[PDB]
Amino acid sequence: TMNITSKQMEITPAIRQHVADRLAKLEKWQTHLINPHIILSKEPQGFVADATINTPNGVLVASGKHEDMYTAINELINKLERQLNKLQHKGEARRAA
Amino acid sequence: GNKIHPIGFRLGITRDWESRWYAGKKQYRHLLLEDQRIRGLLEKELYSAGLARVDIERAADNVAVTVHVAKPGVVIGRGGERIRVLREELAKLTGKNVALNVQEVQNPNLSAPLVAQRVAEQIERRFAVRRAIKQAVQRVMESGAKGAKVIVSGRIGGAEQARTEWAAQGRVPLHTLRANIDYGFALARTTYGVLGVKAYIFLGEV
Amino acid sequence: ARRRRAEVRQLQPDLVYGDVLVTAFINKIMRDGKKNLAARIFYDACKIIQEKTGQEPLKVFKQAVENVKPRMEVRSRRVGGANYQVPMEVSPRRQQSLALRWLVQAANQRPERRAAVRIAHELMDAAEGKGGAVKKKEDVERMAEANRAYAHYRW
Amino acid sequence: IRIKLRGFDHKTLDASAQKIVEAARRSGAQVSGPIPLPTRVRRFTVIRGPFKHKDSREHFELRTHNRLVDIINPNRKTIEQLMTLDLPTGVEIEIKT
Amino acid sequence: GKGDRRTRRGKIWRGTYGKYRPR
Amino acid sequence: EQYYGTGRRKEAVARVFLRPGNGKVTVNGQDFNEYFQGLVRAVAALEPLRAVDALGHFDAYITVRGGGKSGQIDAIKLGIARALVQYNPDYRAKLKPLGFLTRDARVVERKKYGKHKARRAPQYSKR
Amino acid sequence: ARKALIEKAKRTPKFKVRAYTRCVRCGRARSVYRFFGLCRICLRELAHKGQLPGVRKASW
Amino acid sequence: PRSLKKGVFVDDHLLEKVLELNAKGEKRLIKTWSRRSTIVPEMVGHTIAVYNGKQHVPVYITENMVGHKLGEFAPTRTYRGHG
RNA sequence: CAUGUGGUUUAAUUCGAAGCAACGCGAAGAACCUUACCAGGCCUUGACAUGCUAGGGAACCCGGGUGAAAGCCUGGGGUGCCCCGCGAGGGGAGCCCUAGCACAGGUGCUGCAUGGCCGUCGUCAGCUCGUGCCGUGAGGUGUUGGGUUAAGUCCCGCAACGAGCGCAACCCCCGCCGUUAGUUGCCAGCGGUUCGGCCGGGCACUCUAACGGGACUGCCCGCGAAAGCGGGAGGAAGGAGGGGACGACGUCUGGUCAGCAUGGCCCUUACGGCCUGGGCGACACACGUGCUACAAUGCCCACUACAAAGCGAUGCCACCCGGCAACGGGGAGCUAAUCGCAAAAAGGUGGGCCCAGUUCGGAUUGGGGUCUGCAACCCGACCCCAUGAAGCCGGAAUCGCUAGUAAUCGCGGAUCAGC
Ligand SMILES: [Mg+2]
Ligand SMILES: [Mg+2]
Ligand SMILES: [Mg+2]
Ligand SMILES: [Mg+2]
Ligand SMILES: [Mg+2]
Ligand SMILES: [Mg+2]
Ligand SMILES: [Mg+2]
Ligand SMILES: [Mg+2]
Ligand SMILES: [Mg+2]
Ligand SMILES: [Mg+2]
Ligand SMILES: [Mg+2]
Ligand SMILES: [Mg+2]
Ligand SMILES: [Mg+2]
Ligand SMILES: [Mg+2]
Ligand SMILES: [Mg+2]
Ligand SMILES: [Mg+2]
Ligand SMILES: [Mg+2]
Ligand SMILES: [Mg+2]
Ligand SMILES: [Mg+2]
Ligand SMILES: [Mg+2]
Ligand SMILES: [Mg+2]
Ligand SMILES: [Mg+2]
Ligand SMILES: [Mg+2]
Ligand SMILES: [Mg+2]
Ligand SMILES: [Mg+2]
Ligand SMILES: [Mg+2]
Ligand SMILES: [Mg+2]
Ligand SMILES: [Mg+2]
Ligand SMILES: [Mg+2]
Ligand SMILES: [Mg+2]
Ligand SMILES: [Mg+2]
Ligand SMILES: [Mg+2]
Ligand SMILES: [Mg+2]
Ligand SMILES: [Mg+2]
Ligand SMILES: [Mg+2]
Ligand SMILES: [Mg+2]
Ligand SMILES: [Mg+2]
Ligand SMILES: [Mg+2]
Ligand SMILES: [Mg+2]
Ligand SMILES: [Mg+2]
Ligand SMILES: [Mg+2]
Ligand SMILES: [Mg+2]
Ligand SMILES: [Mg+2]
Ligand SMILES: [Mg+2]
Ligand SMILES: [Mg+2]
Ligand SMILES: [Mg+2]
Ligand SMILES: [Mg+2]
Ligand SMILES: [Mg+2]
Ligand SMILES: [Mg+2]
Ligand SMILES: [Mg+2]
Ligand SMILES: [Mg+2]
Ligand SMILES: [Mg+2]
Ligand SMILES: [Mg+2]
Ligand SMILES: [Mg+2]
Ligand SMILES: [Zn+2]
Repeated sequence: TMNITSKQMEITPAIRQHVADRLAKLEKWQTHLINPHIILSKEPQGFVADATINTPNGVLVASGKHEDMYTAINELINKLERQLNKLQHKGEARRAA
Repeated sequence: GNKIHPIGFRLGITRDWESRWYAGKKQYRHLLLEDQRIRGLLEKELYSAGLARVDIERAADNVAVTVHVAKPGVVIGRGGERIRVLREELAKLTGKNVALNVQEVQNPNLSAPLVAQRVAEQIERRFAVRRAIKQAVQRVMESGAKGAKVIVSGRIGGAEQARTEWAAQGRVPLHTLRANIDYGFALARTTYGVLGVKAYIFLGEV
Repeated sequence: ARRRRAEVRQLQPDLVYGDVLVTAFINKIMRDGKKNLAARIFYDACKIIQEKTGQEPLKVFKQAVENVKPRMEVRSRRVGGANYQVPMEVSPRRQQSLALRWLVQAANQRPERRAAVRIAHELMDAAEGKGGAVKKKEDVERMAEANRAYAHYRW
Repeated sequence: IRIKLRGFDHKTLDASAQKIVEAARRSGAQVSGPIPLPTRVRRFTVIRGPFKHKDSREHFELRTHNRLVDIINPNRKTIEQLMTLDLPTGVEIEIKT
Repeated sequence: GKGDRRTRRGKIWRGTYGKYRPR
Repeated sequence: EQYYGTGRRKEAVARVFLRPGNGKVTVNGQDFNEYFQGLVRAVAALEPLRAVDALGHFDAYITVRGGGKSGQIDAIKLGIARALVQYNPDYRAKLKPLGFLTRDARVVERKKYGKHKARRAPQYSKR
Repeated sequence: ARKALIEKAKRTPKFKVRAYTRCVRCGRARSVYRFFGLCRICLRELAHKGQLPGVRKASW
Repeated sequence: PRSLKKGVFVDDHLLEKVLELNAKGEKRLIKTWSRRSTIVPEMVGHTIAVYNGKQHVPVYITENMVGHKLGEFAPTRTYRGHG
């Protein structure tokens, strides 16, 4: 199931759960999110939400950066979505000819 | 960080150990240890001589340390004064037959570790770091080397952005084992930190 | 790999029959590199297919081979938007290789207790034309035939 | 009537055996040639970097090669001028009988 | 069983000796 | 009185002593068949003389040391093959196309740092 | 805790077990070779400079 | 365990204190740092204060508790469960 | 089941690594120590540096009280010197004490201030410079192009002609051969042969470790403008002989202030220092690496063979004995081509198990012992009796490996008292 690392930061089970809830957006696609991995970090610049997920047709790797941690967490999601959606439909592009 | 140390890499091919001796299973760790404390003292004082090697020879509770160096007089002393005052200081540490010699160096500008401290020094003198390096390689080629490559790292000129400058000239084939390339490192201090001056002198291939 | 085609490894003929084919079949019985153990079993089996059927183990062996060599097979190849079962003839080389593999495999799928026995029996049934090995062979050939349709999609 | 040679360097262990071979063969009488004894190898393996990076070590060794000579029919014309013998630095010598 | 301390095969593994593997 | 070749294989070396006779063979003072008892690999340790009609015509006193029961076997195959070619230098063809006249240099490749053996890499994971 | 620590190492213990190797060169508590008195980083450094006799890079 | 050839172990600085209390007759709070120490038939009836890392734990001793060490009855880890 | 990690728990569960390139990673040895963490008792020029100044005497060795130890208290026996020394007798300086004062010290922070060292893309075939040339210019040319190669490898072509860092080569191992070398190693033939290459004797052979040789697409044929490619011979090896060492300009504001060095910021009876104890080993859970299995190509007892590289003077320990054994008591050999670790295991002959949650499997637990160690409660490895779990070949997903490889079997070493 799903894992989260808070690198050189202290975070709460609240904050963790929200992150659970956020990755859910991906569930839409109805493919398997296998051992998703979220890593949250603080740069000088603002925070960073990393993610690496294997699904039956490939992996998601992403990085969101923002002054707001939550915003960074979302940007992470925006990138992941895109990747996954392209993962699920790059197939269909070449059906004919 | 990729590159191999070009001296550890020629050891017993084009460059021979800075310590030649055997010592047994039971002694080596202490034997080597003096050689180290010996070199600290020696390099500590003999900086001002411009020393480029400290050899240590041993047989049986006695050692002949050869010092090769740029300006031998500073080591020798007042008409013979320091040299022994050091064999004195020496076997204070050594406690055995500390037989100190000297050697002169024909060209300090064809001895790498020298060229290195020189330009390392210049930067502490608040000098123009691009130009220093430019000249170091420029002097070493006028001094006849087959190749030359000086390399400075760190907050150059004082910058907040750690930068890494270098120039080189002729050939400096670090991949070649038969090529003799002298390498020497000087670590320069400034008010804002450490800059890493590396020197590469290719002298000739056997 | 990419560049030039690989070379067929040459086997050292076995020190009982001197047959190149026999060698391969032993090594297919070989597990963990313990070759002698595997060598034992092949011969063990011949002991059985000599007594249990009164003539040359060897001859029976090469028949079980010709009777498990599959001639046409399918090789999946996506055309357009569907994965097609494409019919193709098995290279001579590969008929052997396969027919070997299936022989042993079919065997280990058996209830008689020593490996020594099964390799005999399977090699017995398959030599005539019966046997779980042939069942794999027979099947592989129907798959080819049924799909005769998609055979201009051969490469 | 025999000498034993232990050092880290081989151009020297060979050169010094070679000369003692020449010392007592000239100076009388019989010398059983410099025998090349099997080298005992002290090896060192060490992780290249200072922190993490487990699978990139550097490989080091310490060859201590052995040498034995015999001066067969002794004749202390030799046994004298061996106290007058020129031995390099990186070799230690052993004599018993 | 390369891990059952109580056999010949086992004391070889665990690099020991006992009743089931004497010297 | 005698014929010799030196046989090698992996870390195994074979000293072969041929002396024409009833064809009988010995390994380290021990009977051939007694030494390789139950190793089918054996009968081609004596193989190269069969490439030259020589089974019973020569005997074999044989020393062997190092390696394993089989590379040893292999080196013997080289060593006896070696000796028949000194005994009879017109034996080049009819031993060399059979390849007996060579010594496969195929030895254990080194265990490397970062791997598990010579080549078996360690198992990793993207996710 | 550094020089305070390298010092506690130098001195003789209140019991015999507490003998622990430090590097003589940098003070490192871990990966310290008996044969040299050095930890593996230091070990590597001098050997590279050449200040380690017989010690060369092994290639095989 | 600890070898039988050697002697069943007490810290000496505790053993004496045990027995200094035998002379006058028990019973004192013996604050201790000695989990290392076996419980001894001479310790029965006493209540030794065993140090677990934070606290000197009041520990009563009886007949059934002789072979064990002093640290067993001042456990060290606090764990009320998970969640 | 072992180990790392996420997490939660906690007095504390020290800290860093973070997709590939963090996760049996720094840790090539956490009971104490280590050890940076917590509780508690302490220390204030201080565990260590260089000093300046007053009181002792220097310098050292030994116990006494309290105390968990640390510490707080402490009873003792003499400073050489050069001095006025016949003596009372004072100075002095290596080295300790006590009090001050400088200062020490900090694994406290910033790898987004840094040197160094490493990972990585990548052993990938690349990255550039000089001058000329083209372009107002960023920049192009060269480095593209035809062919070839493992390759910016070579050929040919060309506004280019050269050159540099890389590729290659020179270094190491294995493969064949010769030279030198003959004990502690080797033993073909003679003699003994105490039945052990044990002795005579020899270096043949085996080996040992040093020095050269050898392979160069050289030869042949064919294809080729050429470089080269296909193929045959000779050879131990043939087209790069198999492996290693070596990693371009740079990239990832990659990793490390906790190896070290280091600018700056920060602590100063404390963010330093010492010690006892606890913690780093926590356990509703999740992940990574792995060990052993689920068995008859298998398991068990017996008997029988064949390695290699290493290590070994508070060390390896033959062999003798007590012991079911771990082990213990004796005790020979060796600074080790001698003496020892030592048995290699798979394997081989034989015998039992007869398809069973078992003669599989070896977790968990009870109980009894061994060793290290000041001490194995937390928390060591090992032996023996008993216990004899999950597990019947593993979903989605997914790792390795192209030959002496994968698979499978054992052996050594580092660190280390033990583990
Ligand atoms: Mg990232
Ligand atoms: Mg899109
Ligand atoms: Mg099948
Ligand atoms: Mg690893
Ligand atoms: Mg069992
Ligand atoms: Mg197994
Ligand atoms: Mg060899
Ligand atoms: Mg047989
Ligand atoms: Mg192997
Ligand atoms: Mg420090
Ligand atoms: Mg220890
Ligand atoms: Mg240590
Ligand atoms: Mg935690
Ligand atoms: Mg930190
Ligand atoms: Mg990794
Ligand atoms: Mg450990
Ligand atoms: Mg601790
Ligand atoms: Mg502590
Ligand atoms: Mg950085
Ligand atoms: Mg960091
Ligand atoms: Mg850096
Ligand atoms: Mg230009
Ligand atoms: Mg234009
Ligand atoms: Mg112009
Ligand atoms: Mg340009
Ligand atoms: Mg380019
Ligand atoms: Mg260009
Ligand atoms: Mg081109
Ligand atoms: Mg290449
Ligand atoms: Mg080129
Ligand atoms: Mg061109
Ligand atoms: Mg010779
Ligand atoms: Mg070719
Ligand atoms: Mg190269
Ligand atoms: Mg960063
Ligand atoms: Mg630091
Ligand atoms: Mg700092
Ligand atoms: Mg300032
Ligand atoms: Mg402590
Ligand atoms: Mg603890
Ligand atoms: Mg840990
Ligand atoms: Mg494991
Ligand atoms: Mg059961
Ligand atoms: Mg059972
Ligand atoms: Mg414990
Ligand atoms: Mg079950
Ligand atoms: Mg079953
Ligand atoms: Mg499976
Ligand atoms: Mg299996
Ligand atoms: Mg699947
Ligand atoms: Mg490959
Ligand atoms: Mg092992
Ligand atoms: Mg060991
Ligand atoms: Mg150990
Ligand atoms: Zn160090």
